[PDB]
Amino acid sequence: GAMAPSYRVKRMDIAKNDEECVVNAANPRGLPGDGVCKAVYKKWPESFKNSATPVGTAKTVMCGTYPVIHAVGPNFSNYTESEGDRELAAAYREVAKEVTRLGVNSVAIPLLSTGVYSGGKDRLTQSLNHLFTAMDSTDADVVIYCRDKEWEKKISEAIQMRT
Ligand SMILES: [Cl-]
Ligand SMILES: [Cl-]
Ligand SMILES: [Cl-]
Repeated sequence: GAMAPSYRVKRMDIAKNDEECVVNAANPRGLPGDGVCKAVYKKWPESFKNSATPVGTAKTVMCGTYPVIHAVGPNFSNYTESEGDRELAAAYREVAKEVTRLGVNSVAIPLLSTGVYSGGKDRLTQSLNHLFTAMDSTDADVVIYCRDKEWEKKISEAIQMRT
């Protein structure tokens, strides 16, 4: 575990993270995809061997000794708000199980279902709150990655609010 488990946020490509493992915002089919998933495919392509997994689940595949946790959030274009919210919560609970199983002291994590799976809605708060619900009982240092300047400020404010 980390000596004083923390949350932090950085605005940069998660493929350049400084953590002991990475969470991919994966598709269910283990395809290269777009956005975070394509960056992860370019950096750790070996981790996409048998990475397909259903919505609401996470599947870890090692790239050398570096763990890539493929977490599949719902596409809100296809799910109802209610069923999508349940699958998004579930994907983050499966990430917390994997992070714990791996025994890492730190993890790089994107906000699931906030990009092309958002169904055209702002889901910063919804996705971040499910991230906290899952990860608060873990003792890994969590570093959240984002690309937008306004999102960086809002994520940082939300972390600081809990102290
Ligand atoms: Cl960058
Ligand atoms: Cl997404
Ligand atoms: Cl972002």
